[PDB]
Amino acid sequence: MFQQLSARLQEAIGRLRGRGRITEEDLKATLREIRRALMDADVNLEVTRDFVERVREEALGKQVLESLTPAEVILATVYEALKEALGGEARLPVLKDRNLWFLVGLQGSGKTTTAAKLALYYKGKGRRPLLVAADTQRPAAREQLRLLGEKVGVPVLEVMDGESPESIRRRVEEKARLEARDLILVDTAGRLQIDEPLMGELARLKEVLGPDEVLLVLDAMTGQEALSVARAFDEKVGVTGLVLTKLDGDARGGAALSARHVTGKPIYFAGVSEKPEGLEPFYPERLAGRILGMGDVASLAEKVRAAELSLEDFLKQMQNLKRLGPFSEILGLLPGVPQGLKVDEKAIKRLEAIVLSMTPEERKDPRILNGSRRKRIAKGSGTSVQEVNRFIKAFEEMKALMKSLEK
Repeated sequence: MFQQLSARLQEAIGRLRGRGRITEEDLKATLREIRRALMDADVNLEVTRDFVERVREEALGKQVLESLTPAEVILATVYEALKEALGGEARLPVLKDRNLWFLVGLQGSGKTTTAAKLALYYKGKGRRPLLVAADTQRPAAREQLRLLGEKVGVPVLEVMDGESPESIRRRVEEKARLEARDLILVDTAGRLQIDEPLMGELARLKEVLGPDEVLLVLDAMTGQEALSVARAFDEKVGVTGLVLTKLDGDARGGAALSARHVTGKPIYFAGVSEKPEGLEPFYPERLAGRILGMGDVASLAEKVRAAELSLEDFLKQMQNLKRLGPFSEILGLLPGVPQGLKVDEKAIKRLEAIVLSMTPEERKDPRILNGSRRKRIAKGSGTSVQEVNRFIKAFEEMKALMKSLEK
């Protein structure tokens, strides 16, 4: 699981194996080693920060510097550390006599699939699920859920072209009553970007339908970008939990390890394969062990492994720079004011958002951008037509510089 981070925590735990009692200066290195592993895995900072500190702390209190098997103490420690960062105990939305959940996320995060696989899971534990295809614009989207429901053996209510939230409220809560369905899984609409109109319609649908839980589905392969999307949706709809998919395709895990601290919401289910049974209830203890090598199962990749710019890129390089701390020394040459921290966390999020509301094609070539677009983008994101146009120019220029310095 998370091969990079996994391999590295192990090299570190391992080097202490068979050495006998170690010295403090040895433990001080093992801690650095771990800190590196997390920082290179994109694990958030106060998370990495706290991870290490919780280790050094729990370790000493376990008589590390005086134990005969120091290695097995770091292992027991790094384990509980991971457990914590991942939520501690396995949680699962609490059930009732009547349940109505919302399934929100971007298009291509496995939302529609999850709906079905989630319906299938609970059916297997008694509940009488009802799936609702709530995208009033895309008939093709609804049809996909329809067939997924036929396969898992669950009923499906398809809304209608242009149906109003109140009409749906009725139709839905009427069919679940008559047919005795205690778990309603509503697959909202999903697109490749965050756009105001829909995020507004979704907000309203919630207001009207009154969901008991709102599960946000995030593709783990998208790294940090997943944590920005979490922010977009809680900020505008209200998420009650997470579902991390394509979790077997993430090599870092920085997103999953930081999701709890950064978003505050828990992880309920996580996909660990593309098999239907692949969507299993998330357990921190399991993921913890696996990361450290216990009870893990090799993944398709883990097996194959044992045998010009882009706006997306630009944003990321800034993200990676901020993370490498301040460059006091490089700034020691230029008499420019110390602490070029005009780049405060909050100033990057404005950009992280600008990109999120941009069309996928517009990110490939911001040039195509016209005025009517920036207007749009600026609205969806929560910024000014200026910040947007500015941000873009900053890119265009860096693109040309980046390009020139090649020839």
